[PDB]
Amino acid sequence: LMLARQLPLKSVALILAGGRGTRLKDLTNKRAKPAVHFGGKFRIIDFALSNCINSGIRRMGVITQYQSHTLVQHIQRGWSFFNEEMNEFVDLLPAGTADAVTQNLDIIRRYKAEYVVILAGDHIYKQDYSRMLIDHVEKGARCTVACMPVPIEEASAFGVMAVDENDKIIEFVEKPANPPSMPNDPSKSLASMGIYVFDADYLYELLEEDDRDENSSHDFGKDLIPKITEAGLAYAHPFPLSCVQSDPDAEPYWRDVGTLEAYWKANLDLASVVPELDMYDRNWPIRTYNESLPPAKFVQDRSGSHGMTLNSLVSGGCVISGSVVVQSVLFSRVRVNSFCNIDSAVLLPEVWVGRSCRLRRCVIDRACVIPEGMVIGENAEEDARRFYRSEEGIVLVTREMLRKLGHKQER
Amino acid sequence: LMLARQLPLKSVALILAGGRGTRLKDLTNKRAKPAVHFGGKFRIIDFALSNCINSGIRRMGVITQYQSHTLVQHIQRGWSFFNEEMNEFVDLLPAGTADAVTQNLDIIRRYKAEYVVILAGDHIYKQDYSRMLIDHVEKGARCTVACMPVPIEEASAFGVMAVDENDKIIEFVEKPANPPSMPNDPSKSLASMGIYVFDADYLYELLEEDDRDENSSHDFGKDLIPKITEAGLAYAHPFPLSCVQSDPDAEPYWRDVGTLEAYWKANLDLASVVPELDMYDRNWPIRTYNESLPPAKFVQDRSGSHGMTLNSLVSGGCVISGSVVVQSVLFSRVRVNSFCNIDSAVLLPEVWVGRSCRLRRCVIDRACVIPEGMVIGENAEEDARRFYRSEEGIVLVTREMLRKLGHKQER
Amino acid sequence: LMLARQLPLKSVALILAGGRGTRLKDLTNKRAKPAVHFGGKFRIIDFALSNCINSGIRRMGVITQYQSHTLVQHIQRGWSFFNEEMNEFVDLLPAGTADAVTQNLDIIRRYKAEYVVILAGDHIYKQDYSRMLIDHVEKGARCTVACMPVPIEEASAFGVMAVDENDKIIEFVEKPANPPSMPNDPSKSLASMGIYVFDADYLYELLEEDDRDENSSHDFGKDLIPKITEAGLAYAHPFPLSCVQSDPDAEPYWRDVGTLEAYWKANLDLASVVPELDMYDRNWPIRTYNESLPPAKFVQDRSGSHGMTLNSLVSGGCVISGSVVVQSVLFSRVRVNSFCNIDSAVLLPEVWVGRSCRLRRCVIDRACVIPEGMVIGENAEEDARRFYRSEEGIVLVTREMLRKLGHKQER
Amino acid sequence: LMLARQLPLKSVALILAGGRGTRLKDLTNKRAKPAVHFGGKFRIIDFALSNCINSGIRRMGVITQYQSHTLVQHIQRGWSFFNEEMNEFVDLLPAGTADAVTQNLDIIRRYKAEYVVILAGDHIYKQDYSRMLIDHVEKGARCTVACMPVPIEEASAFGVMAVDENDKIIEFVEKPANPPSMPNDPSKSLASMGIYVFDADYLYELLEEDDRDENSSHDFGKDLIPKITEAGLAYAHPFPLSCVQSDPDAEPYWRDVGTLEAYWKANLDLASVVPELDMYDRNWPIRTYNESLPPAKFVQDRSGSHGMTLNSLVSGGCVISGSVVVQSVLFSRVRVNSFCNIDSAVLLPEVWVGRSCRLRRCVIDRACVIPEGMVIGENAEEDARRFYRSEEGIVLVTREMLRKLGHKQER
Ligand SMILES: O=P(O)(O)OC[C@H]1O[C@](O)(COP(=O)(O)O)[C@@H](O)[C@@H]1O
Ligand SMILES: O=P(O)(O)OC[C@H]1O[C@](O)(COP(=O)(O)O)[C@@H](O)[C@@H]1O
Repeated sequence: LMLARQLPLKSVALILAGGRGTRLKDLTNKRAKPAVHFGGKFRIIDFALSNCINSGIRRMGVITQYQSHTLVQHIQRGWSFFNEEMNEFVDLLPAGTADAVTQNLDIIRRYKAEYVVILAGDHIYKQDYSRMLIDHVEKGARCTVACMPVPIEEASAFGVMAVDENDKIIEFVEKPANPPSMPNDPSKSLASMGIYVFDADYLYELLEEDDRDENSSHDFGKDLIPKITEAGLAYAHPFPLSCVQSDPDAEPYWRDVGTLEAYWKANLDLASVVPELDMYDRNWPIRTYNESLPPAKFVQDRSGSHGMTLNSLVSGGCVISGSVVVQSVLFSRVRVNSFCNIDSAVLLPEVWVGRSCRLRRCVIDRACVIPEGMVIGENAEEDARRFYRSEEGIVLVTREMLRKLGHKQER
Repeated sequence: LMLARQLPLKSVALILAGGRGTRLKDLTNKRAKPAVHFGGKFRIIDFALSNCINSGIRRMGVITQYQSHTLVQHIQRGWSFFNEEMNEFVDLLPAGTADAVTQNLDIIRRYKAEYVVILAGDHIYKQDYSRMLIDHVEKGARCTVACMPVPIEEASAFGVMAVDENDKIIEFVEKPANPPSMPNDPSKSLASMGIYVFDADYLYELLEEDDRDENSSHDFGKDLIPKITEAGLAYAHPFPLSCVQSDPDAEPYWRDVGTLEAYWKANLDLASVVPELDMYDRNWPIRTYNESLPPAKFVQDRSGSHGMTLNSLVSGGCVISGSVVVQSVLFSRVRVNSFCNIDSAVLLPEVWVGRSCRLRRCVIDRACVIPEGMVIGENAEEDARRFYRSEEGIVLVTREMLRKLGHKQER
Repeated sequence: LMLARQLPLKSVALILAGGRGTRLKDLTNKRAKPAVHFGGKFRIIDFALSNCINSGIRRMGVITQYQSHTLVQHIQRGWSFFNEEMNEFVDLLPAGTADAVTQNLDIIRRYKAEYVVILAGDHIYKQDYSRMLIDHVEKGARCTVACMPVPIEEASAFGVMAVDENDKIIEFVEKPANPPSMPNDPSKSLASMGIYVFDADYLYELLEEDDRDENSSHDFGKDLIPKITEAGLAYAHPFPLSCVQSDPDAEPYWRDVGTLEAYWKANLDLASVVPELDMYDRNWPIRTYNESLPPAKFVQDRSGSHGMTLNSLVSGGCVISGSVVVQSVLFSRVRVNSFCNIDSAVLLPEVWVGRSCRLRRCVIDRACVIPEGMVIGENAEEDARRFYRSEEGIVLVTREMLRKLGHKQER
Repeated sequence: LMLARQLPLKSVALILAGGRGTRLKDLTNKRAKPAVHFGGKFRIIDFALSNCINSGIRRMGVITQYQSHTLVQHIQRGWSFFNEEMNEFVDLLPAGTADAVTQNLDIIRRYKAEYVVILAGDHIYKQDYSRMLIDHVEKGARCTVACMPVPIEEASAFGVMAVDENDKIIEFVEKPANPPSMPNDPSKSLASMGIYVFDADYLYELLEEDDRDENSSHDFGKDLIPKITEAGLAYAHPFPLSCVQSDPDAEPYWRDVGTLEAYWKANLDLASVVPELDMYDRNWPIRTYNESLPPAKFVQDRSGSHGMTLNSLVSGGCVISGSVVVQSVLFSRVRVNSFCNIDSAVLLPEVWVGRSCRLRRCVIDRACVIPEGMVIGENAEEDARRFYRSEEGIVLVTREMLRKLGHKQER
């Protein structure tokens, strides 16, 4: 009795916003991945922060290895309603991942937390960490990992594990070439999610042992979790027990955005008729730096004609004139002149599309300025020559790609 | 030299948000007029507050006679980003109008301001008051009134004046039946705007003289301004000298929203191709309770068909499905199911329109829930019976009106 | 499991900050009692708000029936850390005590809380309401009252009750002339504390029944609690189960400041060697509007001599020169010139004491300006003539008394 | 007319809070110099920020070039009250001196500011920059430098200049070995203050051109100001025209805190009877992150004896018992047990002094824990052996020094 409320108070979160995502070729060149925009007005890291608040954890330690400017500006601007007088703060702790928490160890000790929540903030999900902690304490563990079945065809990109009846870790392997399958199913492999919970005093004792190691890669998956697994102190936490989902019949939603295609497919999943991820949830609202923007102004074309939309999102500040829109997502302050045709696109902020454009299966970067008459996504080899094109068919367009093409982005 | 900066630092604004917007019949029944929504995401009072900030005046005294909760929430949330050890504050001073500033006289003195800016916050405009204070000091005046020519056909609703070559007040009359016309034009009458500037020590001396008067109506226009005009200490300030207009060639924008038709016509003026009021202007921005809303989600109808829009605004949180929209303004969190036809409407927040509705020249009040099949604006006598209809043709729709009609509005 | 964390989120607090504080004769005439300053920089209402935060309840509804100006200022400055996404917000709901709640019923329905916490914010205490909600739900109750034993000699000022073995309410009487004593002790009477917890749907159903009552006093103690007691649905919650106290051996701290002597005695209780109330708690802190003040500047007198202090408090901004201080509490921006002798005093903010004063058992009101040579607390009849003096011996000094006396306070 | 109001709105500040602080050898090893505490609760950088607000510049760009966490935490907590819609914010732009402002050129342009104010935020002063901008535009300069006469015995640590009758720069030299004296006085040298004002367009071209130089040190003083001086476009701005000072007869206050002695002597200047720097100025106040702390609690010693103070400061949260204090400055949450004797010290926050200590001419670092019986400042050779001792006589004590001495600071 009186445990669920108490446990978040004694813990602190360590978002590992390292922004690698090397598959996002040029999208993360000038910004860490956690600060990638997603679903209108949000960043990715808000999904990690908002799950910390709504789960009760109001002490959060961001660890931006990249030392990025936009992430700092976002945390500073949006997540700046906290006062340390009440023991609620977002701490920016600039610097393998595991070593990165060792340099800021002397600060983390000053929090004097009993437990800690390691998070990878370059993911999209909803989870109630308090429900995870309860499962950590009831088992009397030292390390609680968030496990989730995934297809074996991509299990090589995560850490795979094998558990007993009591969710105790028996075997663990980090990024195997031939992932072991679950015993009751060959087509899937129980995978880690980059969400760990540690009892603090064990971690501090453990990291120093790793800091002195001359061979450790200083990574959680490759160095520490196998060591704890050898020690027999690690336990698992099936993610569906904690996944916040309106429909209990639906599957858990955890989207690794590691590549471009999944970024596009995940942003458009919002625009569909029945989204898998519900932002309208009022019991788990997601927060962000919400700048003041005028309403989404649709207008008539130069010819006085109307504009069509079909299964699309339109943020604040946008401006659209005529210009058939389909299956697309328009971020803030976008401008779309007349006679355009946009189909299954993702337009990041402050874009300015000219007249008579035609876009199909594209991802436009921030503040690009497409010229008049540009056509994208209809001829593969042409688009591959000008811009980057993935094997799936998706196209990416950044300021530099156009800059080299001779168009002007000064505006 | 160094004067324009020093002057706003010695002055404080007094917004008279009494909001006795009687001609707004039922729209202001449950809320003070300043807290009326206008333009998508804005109240009316922000126009008075934002002009005080952008003119440098960061001490503002809101004088909410009505003692509303919504206005106090708006000020508390949206406009309470201040630090008071730096002498910048929005202050709520609850209680004719002259007497409204006399009860809080003891509180006002403590600011120790040399000048004061009287404002009526139930109007819409943009003005740089530092440009007014400069014209106040250069003239060595004690009262500076903001004068603006207006059509004589409606000059009876304002205070009329007659000035000399030096903008000194010669004759003043408050709300005449036969307004005198300007000398150089019969069709117009130089009118007051409800914007006054007083040298502080004079005002305090003057109001006490009025408070002891057993016959004064305790109102600025009917009691004090005639007294100062008799004293020959009042001077005028033509509003074009201070009107912040993006397009210099255009005429100054001052909309008295006193009646319903002007509210509708002013909100739709935004939606036009070339708005008279530019809120996109970044050299004179306007603030508000910028709440967080998911993007404007357009979708397909039940039949999988598309949706059209034409010269319209769409706030955040809205949801539209098919449903042809024209010339309309949709405030936040509005839901519009399929087969609708909306034409020159103004839909305040949280409305829920059912299927197969048809709206024309209407104003929906907050959080109404229209039932399925409703038709508005096509038959005058029917709409006059069910709802309130103005002589111009405009229609007003309130929660109570439909409650009386029998459609349950609990949601 | 997992019910403790979700109990606060589903509830909302209703601070009844409308106390007349009639027993405090002139201290609270110009300010509502909750806004009375206490123990340095804090007000009284912060103890109610800070217990709501630290118990998890982040939705708070203030009610300000009488002299609602300073309180609004404080709430809008100190407690304007609004984050409407996650439904954590301090709300201002201006208008017997129940009557005040009913008028704002339609708003309270908009919070969609399962439970509600009624509080009297004109008291001083520390409590963890989540530990009350747990005791409310485990008993399966509908009304949970916070009970505390008190001396029978003053039990007439509170509501007395008599309970069975299971903390169920058997008998209840509001403010009796002859308080019934507890059965196991004649010298005490189990009393209410003005802290109630109601399951929301029961309250809304219940208040309308009371609103239609033509004879009810519209007060919680005299009308509703006897009704629920007759229904046999009220249960008690002994406060020691929830009192936050560093030393478990000490008694619970609940100070009704209802009279002047208790206000003085409570403020000086801080200054003692071992305070009964501990503000130095990292685990359970108390917030307030903390303006940037310079540090407490002690200096030399006109004669170059030193200043002594003994068991005293000194806020920020203060300035003490020489001037022996004892057992006293100095609020912010106090100024104390030389040759003074202060013994067991309570000096509210911005006081300016002149030279060669001598104060003993006094309470100075905000922003008074004592003249040179004034002597207080040494001759009873003289002090009774000039100022207000209580039967215990304490003296109160407001600006008005001095203004009448002839020492101007314009400074 | 209307110029001084309009000028700050078009300008932006660039705080160069990247100082290595080599001269403060141990104080700033773990923190940037701007984050050094000063005068109770303040940080040095607040003097530059508060001068930007109170001079009207509400766009400020901090440049935390290295070893900065504390600074980010201070800005993020205390100084983040972003408007962001009115165009007022505190940016953080992490990275010679000119390289720091070159790398963030892309971000800075985005402001579209006509003028810019280069500042060195590792100084203490009060200045109204709008008076500087007025003096900048009236002269038609492209670079305005803040000039101040200083003693020639230390002019070698600053940039020296020589001007004509119209404050135009004739000769300039950055950190000379033999400083030239002013013509009308040999004992002084007109020196730069690290406060520059540039017309924005000229600055970007100037910086871009500087970037390509393979021999420039990328510093303002050594590279750019000589180049502009050669061009004859640089003008001076005598600091007394802009120095904010209560007493006009006093000298201008600009304290370079470059060494430890000046840090001590400047903090103790506050504690004197008549401070040179006035924090008690309502018309020109200075902000800071002000955590809510309880009042300064003085108490009795173990023997029940009293405590003396003489020309001292005591912040909030402090606790003092007996323990004669003289000429000293006690920062927040200080603890001082009995029988202590403190004379002309500077105790940074969270210090814990044991019993029977004796301190003289010392500077204690944040969060030290002095042991019982320690004596400092009475035997020079002993203190030089244990801690750092300056040539002037001042002593610096930090945690690391104590840690090596065998004491334990784990508390
Ligand atoms: O006669 P006055 O000038 O109104 O003074 C009465 C006193 O009451 C107060 O308004 C009380 O203020 P607060 O309760 O808001 O602290 C003082 O500021 C004021 O000096
Ligand atoms: O880092 P050390 O050697 O443990 O010393 C610790 C102390 O120094 C500090 O880092 C000083 O930091 P600041 O200068 O940022 O206030 C404190 O955070 C801490 O209490």
